[PDB]
This record gives sequence, structure tokens and C-alpha cells, in this order.
Amino acid sequence: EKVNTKERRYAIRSAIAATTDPTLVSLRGHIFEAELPIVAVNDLESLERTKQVIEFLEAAGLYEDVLRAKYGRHIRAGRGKLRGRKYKHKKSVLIVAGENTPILKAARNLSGVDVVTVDSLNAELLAPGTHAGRLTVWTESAIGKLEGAFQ
Amino acid sequence: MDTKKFRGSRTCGGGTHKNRRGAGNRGGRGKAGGCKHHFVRAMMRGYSYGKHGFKRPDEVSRDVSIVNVGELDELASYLVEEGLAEVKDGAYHINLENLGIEKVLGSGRVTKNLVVTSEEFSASAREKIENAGGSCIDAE
Amino acid sequence: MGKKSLVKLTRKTNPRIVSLILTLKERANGDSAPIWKDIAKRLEAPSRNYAAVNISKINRHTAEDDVLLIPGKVLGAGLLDHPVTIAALTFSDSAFEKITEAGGKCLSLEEIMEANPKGSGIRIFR
RNA sequence: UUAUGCUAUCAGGUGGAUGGCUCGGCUCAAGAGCUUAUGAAGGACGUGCCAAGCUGCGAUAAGCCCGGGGUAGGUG
RNA sequence: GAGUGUGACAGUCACUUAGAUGUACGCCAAAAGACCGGAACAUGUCCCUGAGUACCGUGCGUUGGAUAUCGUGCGUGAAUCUGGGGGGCACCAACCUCCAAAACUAAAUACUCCUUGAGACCGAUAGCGAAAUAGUAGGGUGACCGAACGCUGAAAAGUACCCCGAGAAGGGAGGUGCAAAGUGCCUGAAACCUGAUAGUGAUGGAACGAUACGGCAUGAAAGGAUCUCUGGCAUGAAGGAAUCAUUCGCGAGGAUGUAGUACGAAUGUCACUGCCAGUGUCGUAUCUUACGUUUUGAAGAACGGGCCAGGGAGUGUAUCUUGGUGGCAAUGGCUAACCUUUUAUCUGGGCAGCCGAAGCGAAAGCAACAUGUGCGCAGCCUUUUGGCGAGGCACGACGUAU
RNA sequence: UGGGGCCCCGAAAAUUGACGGGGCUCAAGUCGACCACCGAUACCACGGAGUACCGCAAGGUAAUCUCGUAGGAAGGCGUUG
RNA sequence: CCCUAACUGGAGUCCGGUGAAGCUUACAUUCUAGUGCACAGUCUAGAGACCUCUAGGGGGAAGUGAAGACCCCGUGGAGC
RNA sequence: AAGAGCAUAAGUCAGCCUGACGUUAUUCAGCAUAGCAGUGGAUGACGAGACGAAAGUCGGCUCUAGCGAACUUUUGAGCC
RNA sequence: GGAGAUCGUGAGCUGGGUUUAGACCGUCGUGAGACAGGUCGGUUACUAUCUACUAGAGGUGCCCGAGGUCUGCGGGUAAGC
Ligand SMILES: [Mg+2]
Ligand SMILES: [Mg+2]
Ligand SMILES: [Mg+2]
Ligand SMILES: [Mg+2]
Ligand SMILES: [Mg+2]
Ligand SMILES: [Mg+2]
Ligand SMILES: [Mg+2]
Ligand SMILES: [Mg+2]
Ligand SMILES: [Mg+2]
Repeated sequence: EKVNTKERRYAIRSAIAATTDPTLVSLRGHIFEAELPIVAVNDLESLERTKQVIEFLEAAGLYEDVLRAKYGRHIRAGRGKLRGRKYKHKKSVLIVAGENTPILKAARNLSGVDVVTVDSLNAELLAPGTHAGRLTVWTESAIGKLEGAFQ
Repeated sequence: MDTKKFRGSRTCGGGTHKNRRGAGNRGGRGKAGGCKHHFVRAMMRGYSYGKHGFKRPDEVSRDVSIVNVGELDELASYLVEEGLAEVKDGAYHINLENLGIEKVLGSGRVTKNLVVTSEEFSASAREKIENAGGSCIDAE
Repeated sequence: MGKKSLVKLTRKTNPRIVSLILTLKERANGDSAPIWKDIAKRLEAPSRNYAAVNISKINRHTAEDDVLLIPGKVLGAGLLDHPVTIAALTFSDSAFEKITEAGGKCLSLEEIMEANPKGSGIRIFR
């Protein structure tokens, strides 16, 4: 298919605005008690083990959705299992670092948690399956590299 | 078409099942039969027979790009903001050779002193430019 | 609101447009003003025939300190030489800058309804 | 105690659909790209203790020798 | 936390996986050296610079190549730097541009026997024809055509012993197994066949059924418990008596009153009762000569189907047109190839180009209204009849062709 | 003698058979009138469903809505992923 | 042939064993007439009809075999 | 041809003439309603005339038949 | 005597004619070929499901159980011409 770059950027900005909104983020199955938007200081880029990611998500009130992703990850039905799609997954946490740091390898193994730089912020990450309201975790660097991201 | 809508209708919105067979249910292939049985359709769609005129070679024929004096007058300040023209002594000096336009036509009104230089000006474009106090200069 | 208006409303996919139509018929109810019901019926029209007004028509057919409601986008082909308030669905960037440099105000249908729900002096454009 | 029968259900036979699974297939992408008179590919025949087919091998014939990996079982 | 196996859903049991390693022969490979040398200047009555070739006539094929593509059959056929060719019919002149008829040349590109990966792909009558003892069985003299067959269980624990039987068949008894799933063995449909149960049945009429009422059998679950059966009372829409009296009518009967009374679908309430809804079959009453198709007309003595199961018919590319929903919008819109890929996503670029922006005309060529006017819907205002009036309608003016 | 009603002769066909059949004679036939009753999904009434348009919504209206082939339009059910 | 008869062997009939195929939407015990695309076992109105089995030859099922080869049509072919 | 039209004439004769003219727009009717070719046939317009005192009439012969696309060639005037 | 029964009757027969492919004669046609002209030659497929009829049986129905002898609702005839 095709979307023009102006309206695709408008769609992505609409998705990014949806991350702040508590009603849609809590209306997408995301289970959390933090107060949106969850912006973090730029120390999150340079933590290199998933235990530190676990501690940060617990502290921010977001580890419940990670647990829901891990323990709701369930086998799908039909011919998907034979063709390589055994389990049916869940989306929990989206980390957006300012640049390529070891947090990308850190939270890479979090269950249902996608981590990407601001450059690779397609609208699918911001709103999987046409539904906006992904529980996204940003940093200060992503906030400072975002003034003219999609305009 | 809507395949799932006609599941059950047998003919699938085609009337008789003897319809929708081949080229005979359309009257030939392509825009055929334009002199015998699709004459009126040929008239309606522009397929009517005949040749008319000639073509000059494209290497010598040229299609000039035009702009009216109303367009130049009512966005000359946008030219000076953009940097394609400047203002000397209250007269907006605008050259056509760099904007890509090569002819000037006097559609509309002229108010400000436009010193317009271009390849060729229409007679009314020259009239409307010189009435406003500006000037026309043919640029090689 | 009949079943035809329900069809035309559900056909729309913009949440802002549907909310505008619902609130406009509610305002035409409560204030007894056919201005808002008229704008709701215009917005419920096909979106291929929505208004797209240039600066030229607004300049030509207005006067000083005029209230304009344009159910569509205001385009920026022309010049404006007097203050006009334009409540429109959307604004081109050029048209917005033209009206801002001309001293006019550019608000939306929701903002103009909140400013004065009676709609008096609201000459609708197209 | 009405046979030959009729209809509906039930049990069983014949049968192999549906469901489930699948070491196969198809499509797309990325690499790599010649071999043969120093006798190829392809084929015929032979080749196993009991071995008919396929596969592998060629009278040294489901194999022989040497360097590396693997190490406790192997004998398609 | 990609999966796969494992006696059922496995990140932590195994293989693994992210990541680190080792790696002979080969492949690439920069520093450091040896090898031949290259580039200008001035010079001129000097020399060389591709032949059956360039070109031309004619024929044919081919091409978009039109008197203006390339090929080549026949015929002709040059010039040598003071030279020769091209500049879409030919020749003359100017101007611009190049040096044929000899030769080589990576990369960007094309394809998939093969290797690896991936999949909104198929899931065994599908996907290759072949889940391959498959180009096999089989067919054909031959070129060549061409199938069907997948599933025990976790573990064979694959039925010991005994009886019948002529029997290494088979059957019963018996056992293994959670379960016979008991050797093409998972679940195990219908067609078809055998037996049992219910109803009916040797006096009986046929599209096999629909509706209503009964007989027989069932009605455990999933359906009802103010639900089922039988009555009283209250309100009762449309309709509306019987009987009696009077009068009319030749008569059958009508009118008037009794009486819009008693009644009357249904809506409530109180007793009464334990069945009712439903299911199977049979009977009685009314109605229907099947289904699809071709047909003006079908139950047709018009065509299709013996029956059952599965498979079986509006799909893609390119292009034009129009709707619904959106983005951006005269300072317009979109980008295509392609670069960026951290492996096909995606983010940022990509202004070449297409459409719009000025049309008319074959062509040269020329080139318009940023509303001059009237009416007037929605809408706003208003002494509610008028006023203003976007869009709309009708003129006027102007560009160009004739 | 003329004008009328009904009936009769004219009037013979091939499987046994057709007032629909039984049958019917001041009729169960024909003609001129009449009475009462039967008999539809029509009409009336009640309760319910759907549709059309309007209303912000509750809801309002429909004697002036409810059949349907070729066909157009709208809304839904199902399989696989 | 008038005009058929008797006899012989093999079938058939009956019995034991073995053992297919072709028609088939359904129902079906029919007969007459009418109606219906004007040639009906199924409609309409009558009349008959207890069911099952065996043998018989073929009246009917416009019986089965078969996308009519005669006629026409096709901007369908081939040969001459 | 057939039908319709026409009498101080749309007939006949005589005088003078060439409108049996170049260019161009609508609406009809071929083709009701209601698309459809080249053509006609009625109104006009620009420029030229004829006859006539003038009004007028004349775009042939009173009206309705006597004819033909695209391509191609030839010809006429002036141009690209 | 005539006529009807799919000009009754080919799952009964025949195959003489017409209406295939071969050939001859005459006449047409330049010819291939044609003739509502003639002549010679020229493949008759089927194991009967249902119904109808013809005969032969087995049952139930009726009925104290069985047997025997009769009656006659009906059906048929040309039983003679
Ligand atoms: Mg048609
Ligand atoms: Mg792992
Ligand atoms: Mg297969
Ligand atoms: Mg029809
Ligand atoms: Mg199927
Ligand atoms: Mg239809
Ligand atoms: Mg046929
Ligand atoms: Mg034709
Ligand atoms: Mg016969």
C-alpha cells in the first residue's frame, strides 16, 4: 500500500500524542499505575543488563504489564503454529532511546517490549494493529531529538 | 467485483447465463467496430475516424511558459522575500529569465512599479506594465 | 436526526468531524438556531464537495470586521486587506499566515460556537 | 407373532470424509556458479550371511587408505 | 522469552538461542622493493593515418523510422589533411560537430541445477506428478502419457495359558494397555448392508410436506413451575345475538323495542390441577403435479442428477473513469528509479518528471474578468414583510480560430 | 297473418366416461324479481415485526408503507489466517 | 406355403456351487376422459384395486443405448 | 410519382437581368416522446447585385424525392 | 365395405422402396459436383426395473376348529355365423 509522507507523519504524530493520553493507554489492555507521559532521564541509555531494566520498570510502575506480556503469552490456534507462529504474543513496553546505546541490548529481551531509537519510530510501534495507546517509555534524549521529527 | 454478494444468485448480476461469454458480448475487442456498429460510441468517446493537420518537429517547436501580470504584481513581495527579485528605488526589479517563465501576459491589474525583463511581453502586458510606471526590457 | 443522517454520520471516519456534527445539532437544538443545524448538514455532505475557500473570495465579498464560517479548508490563493474573522474546519498554512498578517482571527467551529452560540452575524461561506 | 414392507431412531458391518498432526511442496529473497578424452553426466549389469525395491558402491563393489572434528557405540 | 524434542501448555530437562571461539587447503590483500617509461615547447611548399570500404542505384526483409531505421542480394564505387563524414527528402552556402571502414576492456545487469533464510502460501482429492521402494506401478511400436498409497501405543507392554477348529486360519475364555488404538491399527461421517426398538400394516392412492386436531411411544440433561389442565370474578376493541311484544310484507322474511343488552380477541387477578412445550410414527380435515435450467409458457411425453462424501467457477498486472473516507493545497500535489536496512518492514532523503497553474489554432503565431451588472436558496438581520446574501443561475466584457 | 320465449327435427367417429360425479322434472333446468345464509391473507379491530421520512433524544407520522424475475443499493452470518 | 405335428441334441424351467453389467430425482396397484407447451401412473372428476411370489412373451413407461448423421443457424471449419 | 398550394396568381406572354451569388449562426426533422452520421429546409446575419415608383421579391425551376463517411488523388484563393 | 388405434403394431418380424458412403445411364454445370430422374449393391443394438395382460402358487382378511355339498354379488361368450 502507500501513504503520502505528510499524512503518514500526521498519523505518526497522532500516535505519539496518544501515548500521553491515560484513557487510551489504559484502554489498550496496558496495566500500569504510572502517570503519563513516562519520560526518563538519559541514564537509561547506558544500563547494560536486563535486571536494571526490570528495576526501572518496577520503579516506574510498569512491570505489571511486562508480567502480563510474559505470562499471557499463549499458544495460538490453527495453521499458524506449523508455519512458525506458535505463540500469540502481547505488547507491553516501548522504550525510545535518543541514540544507539546498550539499553537497546538491555531491554531487548523484555517480554513483549520493543526498544527503538527515535529514527526507527514507525507508527506500528506507536500503535500496533491500528489501535493507538502503546505504553511507551521515552527518555530526555528522545525528547530533545523530537522537535522536528515528523514536521 | 463483490464476489461474496453474488454467491447464490447463479448469474452474478449478469442477467441470462448466456451473457458474459467472450468478445461477442462486447462487440469485438478493443475499440473495434467504430465504423459499423460502434459509430455513435466512437463519436461519444472520441474514436471517430479521420486525420487532421500536421506536426512540426519537437526539436524546433517550443512551448513557452507564461505568467500573468496579476500574478507578478500580487506576489512580487514574495519574490523579494524569496530572493528571486529585489527592490530598487521603490520599483520591484523582477527578471523572468531565472524564474523559468519566458512570456508575460496582461491578465489582471498592475499597481506597483515593476521593472520586468523577459524574453517577450504581450502587447497588453506591456500596456499594463507601462501604465503603472514600470518598464519592459527584452532580455537575451 | 434520522436514519439517513445516521448513515452519513457513521460513514465519516474523522472523530473530530463526527463530534462537530453531534455538538452542532445539539447547539441548534438548545439555542433554537438553524445556523448550527445548517453547518451540521453541510458537514454531513460528501467530503469530496467540502468547501475550500481561497483568500480572494473572502477579500472580494466581505467588509470591515466580518464574521465568516467556512465548512472546509481556507486556502491561500489571493490577498487580504482588512480584518476578517474566519471560523473554518481547517486552514492552509499560507492562508493562516495571510490572515494573521492581515490582523484577522482564525478559530474553529468549536471556538466560534463557544464565543457566541447564537450565531448572529455569521455569514456562511463556501 | 401381520409375512413381504414403510418411516424415525439405536447397535454393528463395509467405508475412509471431517477434525488433529506432518521429515513434503510452492513462492520470494541472499549467496555461489561451470564440468568433460587424467574418459564426465546418463544408462546396462553386478554388488548385502539371511537382501526383492530404492539408495550407495564397481570384481578392493551399502566399501579401502591417510590428516582434522567427535567419542561410545556402529552394522542405510 | 527464536524455536524443536520431551509420555499434555517447557526461558530454567536436551538440542539450543544472544554472544564468543577454532579453522588445513584455498580467496582477497595493503606496507616494503625490482621492472619499461612519460609530458610539453618551437619547427616546416616534408611524410603516414584502415577499400571492392564509406557512399550511390535497384530488390527484398526488418523497424516507430515516415522521400528521414538497420540488415544484405545484385550492380557501381571514391578522396587522402589544400582530406573525409554527420547535423531525420536532396543540392548550394554559412555555422556547429566528429575521424569510420582493425582490436581489447572490470563494475553496475540477467538466470537458478545448487546453498541458506523467510512466508496472512497448501495441509494430503490441497502443495511438485511424486510427504518420493515416483517419472515409479501402468499405457503406447514410437515420439510420449502417467497414478493411488501418510498416521498403533508413552513404552511392543504386538496378546501368556486353556477350549473349539484339520488348521501357525479364525472364534470363545483370558490377559497387556488410562484407552484395543488388536498390525494401511488416531478420531471413524454419510451412501450401502445386517439386527433391535416405536408407530402403522396384507380395503389400499402417490411430489412423501405445510397448517389444525387426536391415538401410541418418549419427554434424564439442556425448556416452563402462576408453567400445564379445569373454572369464577373485573375491564373488554371490531362484531352482536337467542327469546318475547308490536307492525309491515302475497311469501321467504324485514323494521322497531328488548339492546348496542347477555356475549365477544385480549389484558389482570383468585382458586383448581400436574402436566405442557418439544421429539418419533400413524390417522382425520384443507392446500400443494419435485428441484435447477432453456422457455412467452415446465410436473412435462424438454434438458441435468442412482445415492453419499470431498474438490469445483469474477483472480492479477497495466491503463482510463467515478463514488466514500482522508492528507496536503496556487507560496500547489506526489514523488519514480535510487541512497540509508541495524536484512525485504521502517526513518530521513531523492525536484528528474507527471498533473494543476491559459487558452485558441493544423501551424506560424497571439494571449484573457483578482466580479461591470440582474435575480436569488441556505444562512444572518428585521416593524415577519422586506434587507444583506457565500455557493447557484443569467448577462455583459475580454483572449484566440474561422 | 305478423312479432316473441323455450323445446324439437336438421344432428354420423372411431379404448368405456364425463353437467366436475351422483342424480335432478310445479326442478337440483331456463326466464323476470326477491329474501336469508355461507364464503378470502380483502375490509374492520386488537397485539406484534420490519421499513420510509422527521426529531438532539424520548419518540412522531404512514387511508395516502409492506407481492415480486433481470438488476441496482444497504446491513448482517460463516470458513482460514 | 395350405397347416402344422411328432422326435433328437444344446439352452430355458427346477436344484447345488460360482457370479457381473446396462436404464435409476422421488413416489409408484392402475383404467377412462378432460386439462396442461396442444401425446399424463402422479394434476381434475370418476371407476377399479387385499398383499407377496413364480413362469411367459413384449402392449405402455413418448423403454435403454447417443449433446441428431435429415433441415436451419454460426460474420465455426476442412477437403475439392 | 403521389398529395398539397396558386387567379389583378405560384399560370401565359413580353422588357430588363443572372439571387442557379461568396461567407456565416441557429432551430428543425431524417431520428415524435428520446441519443444517432452527410445531408436538407425554415428563419436570420456580413458583402455584393438584378428587376421595380416604391413596398417588396429573388440563396434556382410552387412545397415535399433526384443522392454518399473516413482515407486517397486532383483542382481553386491565400497563407502556415 | 370404408375408416380409426403415434398414417395401430421394427425392446414382434421383414427390408422390397425412400434417405448415407461405391458405380453406370441421361440431363445440367468450364469444373468440383447436382437431379422432387432411372438402374445395380448396401450392418436392424438391448440379460425387462415398474406397469398392463396371461396362467400357476404362498399368506393374511372373513371365520367356534376342520371337512364336504351348494348358492350366486359379479365377470365372459359368436358359441355359433
Ligand atoms: Mg443482450
Ligand atoms: Mg534461549
Ligand atoms: Mg498430491
Ligand atoms: Mg425468462
Ligand atoms: Mg464441498
Ligand atoms: Mg434481484
Ligand atoms: Mg445438439
Ligand atoms: Mg452475423
Ligand atoms: Mg413395439
